[PDB]
Amino acid sequence: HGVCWIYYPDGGSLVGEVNEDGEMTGEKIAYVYPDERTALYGKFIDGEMIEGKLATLMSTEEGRPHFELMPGNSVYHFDKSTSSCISTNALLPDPYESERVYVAESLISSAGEGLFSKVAVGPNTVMSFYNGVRITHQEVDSRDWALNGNTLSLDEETVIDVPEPYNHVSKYCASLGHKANHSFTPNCIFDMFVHPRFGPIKCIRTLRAVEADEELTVAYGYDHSPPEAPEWYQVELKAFQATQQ
Amino acid sequence: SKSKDRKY
Ligand SMILES: Nc1ncnc2c1ncn2[C@@H]1O[C@H](CSCC[C@H](N)C(=O)O)[C@@H](O)[C@H]1O
Repeated sequence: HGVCWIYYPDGGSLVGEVNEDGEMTGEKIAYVYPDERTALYGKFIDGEMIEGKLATLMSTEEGRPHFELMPGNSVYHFDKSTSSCISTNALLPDPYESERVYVAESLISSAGEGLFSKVAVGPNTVMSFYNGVRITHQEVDSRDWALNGNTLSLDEETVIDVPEPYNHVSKYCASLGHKANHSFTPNCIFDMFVHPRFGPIKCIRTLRAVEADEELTVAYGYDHSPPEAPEWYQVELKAFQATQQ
Repeated sequence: SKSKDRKY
């Protein structure tokens, strides 16, 4: 047998020998992150990760990936959030994200914490994942802005949220996308991402090269002509507007 | 929409 690779639009992939029905089912299946090097390798059923052990893709020979397992016992499984459960392992970090970003005090005035790059990367680089509980637009839109600091629209049916107390990294650090602050001149964008542990979510992707220890920012993209937005954003929107005559 | 990144 040969081997099949199935890529998502985001650059991640599933790879392995498929079974008789072309399904990613077996004991030597892997999800490979968009760096084409960090991998979760092990038991999958029809492409769902049952037990993925942290591995590094070392080479590919005739299309077949050759992995080395990382030391430790870092194991992961498909664990999609619900409306009330953000994660079965809130303190288990994503191994790809952990190498790319860290949380620290923001450089933006009075903005609390922010998300920073650990290393220099090029444009179009996935940096961080925005997982959270999955609730409805009705609930979010019909409640006060003070509850809506971390809400992210996923699609026409679902909003992802990281509600208190999970907005503190001491309580939740499985993903960190909710820590990226807003800018009207951002260095990153949100993009759809299909994650083997979190399921369909969004990620933070650079739109240009970024330096080590640079703060990562995204345009929150609130509706300016409904501005349906929190106060700090309205205050900052007028400034942005001033800057370009 | 009181959430980040909604498509209008
Ligand atoms: N450009 C900006 N100016 C001021 N506050 C900002 C900002 N971008 C983000 N924030 C703050 O960050 C929140 C969204 S979540 C971003 C992470 C947050 N700073 C934290 O420490 O957890 C907002 O409710 C607002 O408090």
